[PDB]
Amino acid sequence: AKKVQAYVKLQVAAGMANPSPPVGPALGQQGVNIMEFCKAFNAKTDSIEKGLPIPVVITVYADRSFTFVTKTPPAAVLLKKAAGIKSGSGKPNKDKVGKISRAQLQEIAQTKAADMTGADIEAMTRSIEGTARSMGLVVED
Amino acid sequence: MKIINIGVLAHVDAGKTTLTESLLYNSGAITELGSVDKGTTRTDNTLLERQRGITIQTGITSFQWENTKVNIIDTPGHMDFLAEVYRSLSVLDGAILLISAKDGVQAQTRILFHALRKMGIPTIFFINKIDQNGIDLSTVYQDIKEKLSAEIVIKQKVELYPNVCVTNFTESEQWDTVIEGNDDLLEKYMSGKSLEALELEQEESIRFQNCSLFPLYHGSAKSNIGIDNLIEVITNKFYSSTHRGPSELCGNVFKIEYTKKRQRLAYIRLYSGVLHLRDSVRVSEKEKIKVTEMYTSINGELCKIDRAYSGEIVILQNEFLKLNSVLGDTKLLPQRKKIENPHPLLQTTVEPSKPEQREMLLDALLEISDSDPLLRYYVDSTTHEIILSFLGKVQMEVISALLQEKYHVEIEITEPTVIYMERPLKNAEYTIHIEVPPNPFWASIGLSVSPLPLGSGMQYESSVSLGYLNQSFQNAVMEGIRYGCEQGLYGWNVTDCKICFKYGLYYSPVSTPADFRMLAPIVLEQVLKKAGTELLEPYLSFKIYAPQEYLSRAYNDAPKYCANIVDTQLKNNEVILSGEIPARCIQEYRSDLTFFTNGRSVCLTELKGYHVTTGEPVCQPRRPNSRIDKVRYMFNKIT
Amino acid sequence: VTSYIGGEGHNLQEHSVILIRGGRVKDLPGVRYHTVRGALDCSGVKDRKQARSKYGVKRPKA
Amino acid sequence: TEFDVILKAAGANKVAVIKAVRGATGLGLKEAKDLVESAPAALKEGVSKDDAEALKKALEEAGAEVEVK
Repeated sequence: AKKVQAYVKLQVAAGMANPSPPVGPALGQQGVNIMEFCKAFNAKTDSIEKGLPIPVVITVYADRSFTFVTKTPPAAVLLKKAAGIKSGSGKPNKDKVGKISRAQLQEIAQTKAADMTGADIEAMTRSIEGTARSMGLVVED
Repeated sequence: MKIINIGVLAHVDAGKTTLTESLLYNSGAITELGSVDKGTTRTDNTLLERQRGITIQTGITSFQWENTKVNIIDTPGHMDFLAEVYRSLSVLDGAILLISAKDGVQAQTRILFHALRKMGIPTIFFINKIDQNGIDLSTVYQDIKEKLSAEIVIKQKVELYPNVCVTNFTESEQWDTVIEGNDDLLEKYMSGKSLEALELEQEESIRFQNCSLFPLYHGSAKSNIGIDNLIEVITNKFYSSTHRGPSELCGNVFKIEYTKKRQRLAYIRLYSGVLHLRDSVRVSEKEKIKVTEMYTSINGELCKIDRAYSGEIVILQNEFLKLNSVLGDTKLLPQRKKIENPHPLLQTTVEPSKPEQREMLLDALLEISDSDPLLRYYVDSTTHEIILSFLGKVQMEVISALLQEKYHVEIEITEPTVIYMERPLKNAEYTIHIEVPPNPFWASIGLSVSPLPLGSGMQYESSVSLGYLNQSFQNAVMEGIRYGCEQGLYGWNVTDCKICFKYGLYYSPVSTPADFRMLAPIVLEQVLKKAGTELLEPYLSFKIYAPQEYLSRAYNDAPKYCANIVDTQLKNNEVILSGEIPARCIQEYRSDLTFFTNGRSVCLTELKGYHVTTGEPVCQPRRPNSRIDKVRYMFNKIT
Repeated sequence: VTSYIGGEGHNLQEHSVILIRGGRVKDLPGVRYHTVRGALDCSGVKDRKQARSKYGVKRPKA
Repeated sequence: TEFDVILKAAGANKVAVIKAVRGATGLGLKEAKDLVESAPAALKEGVSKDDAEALKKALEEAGAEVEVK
């Protein structure tokens, strides 16, 4: 389990094959080819829904290519299609931009549990639901 | 008979051209001063050369050794205007670059060393300044292997100390890997057993023709140890001269300089045959052009000769001589060339001093075209501002120093034309009126310019219906609108035009097609006043290559540069990135890669994208316009 | 002298040494000469056809 | 993946072995020839069996012997 070397968690939507206006040089900052982030980046994207920004480990090695393990998309972009509104924070406590409820957000929580580190599902419920409070959203308990 | 010309690739101010002056003493005398420290003769030639510490252009001197001719010239490696040294590669297939003793061969010489591969002619490294402290007697020589990027090995090596052994080597046991590549030498390696090194010199002689590896060399010329015996190898290692005399004679020009005592002399090597003195010959102009005089360029002094040998190179006077002109025709040789990869290395103004004496300086600018061929200039600007194609910092000093001696004029300029392309900010109603409120001509039309996306250029359409649009007179309206696109109210050139003309009442008995052309220009200066002005500047992209270790230092230059970041990809140890910065500040970008790059910097770009726009104040360059009919009436429109 | 520039346009600017022929223009005051188009750096008028011996234009290649 | 790549002999095509060994470590042709006189000797150690199988199979085209380890 080697520590830090060159890996980063930054790329936009998974449906955007071979990004450049977003990431651009940042992924090409190492010796890895720009072609590596579309021909292989989509090899796992095809398994699930396209267009969802999913972070992935990029542990570059001297031997041309690199190992990688896909993770879980952030809950911020998850609060769009499942929340209706594409907006978020900006005006948190000053006004209610939207609201969902605990019956639904807790139902999505265990799908992300494969990446989350929690002793119990209830402990991982409010840590995700508490991120929507930063958005000004008011969960319906 | 003859002999190939020796090289002189003293890259990064290696002073290997100053080692050539020591070779003239070894070929001496029987009567010569023997050279001296500093300047110093050594075929210095033009004035203000050795006083500058380095020659303004590559020279030449006569010499011989081993019962063979051994012409050579140096250095051309200073700066800065190194493309001129590329023209000397045609003077001789030989090479003899002097790698520096400080950290291996200088990186600027690696560009001239990689250019030697494109020549297709052999070259050899030499241990210049071997008698000095910090020299890489066993460490820096390994750096020439990493920089050579091949398998060249020295034929001898020593470490000192007062000793300067050279023949004691070399490359025992392991040496001879180049023979392994030979189809014949690789078969002798299969037989095994020891063999004489002269036997491997035949297979190395085949590989020397392909220039597969630089011949070995060592010993600084200042120590006077190995600077003469190593010169004997140039006689045997150099390729034999292509003697013939069978005819018909052929050749091509190589270089020329406007000597004050000349006044002209376009020297050129004889590719084949020989030219009798005072006899006509063929040329590229397709006319007769006898050589009335010609002489060999002796290192100690010029010397006439009744006829050049075959394969020789010597100056000769003529009434005219285009650069690279066939002495046949025609020469049949092919090679790659470039002016250091730069169509324009930061143009700078050089307006001459004095209201009249500056004009005679313009004719001296034609004399710069008689010198180095990598030079160009044109008065494209309406002010006739100078725009020389020469680039580099120290290289400009020779062009400025030349003005203080060869002529009597000088100038200082650098900003250049701003290249503004102002566009209207928004579309607005306008009209030239009707009848005679009013001023000439009585014909009028209501121009209605509108905004357009950047880079779309000028546009117009004939909205008026016939016959009032005029099948013939309506075209003057467009030709007259174009007169108003030569400059806006701030004098900036018209951009993003979209003048869709509409109303155009006119009286027939007094109307003329010039009358509509005249009122049309006023519709463009009135409708441009409603635009409120919109200054914009070009922002062409400028890709550049920098070493990855210094690549992090190139991001600091980004905040100072007006350009925004762009995509780039690494390429092994080399690195590059796609920039895009405005041309007003792009000329200063070259200074940034010469410093932060440490000499490894390299870049290239070209103008593109009319869109830009930047602050502040929206300054404009006067003035537009004058020397045109009815121009004083546009002043009445202001009030 | 202030010789008139004949033909349609010219590449001349500021200096540009040119040959000068005689003959008054019978129109511009102060002018009694004509510029020799097609001589020296004074290039001839583009795409001339009839009367091309004047202005120095050459016989077309096509 | 650390099989030996010992070379028992250069074989009847010992000249061809000098190229397969020279490209096996970037060693010089002079040392690559004295190593032929140093036979038997390992050409490499710790290398993956996928790599040494290519350098060994190339020795089969030269008629030379090899000894995997």
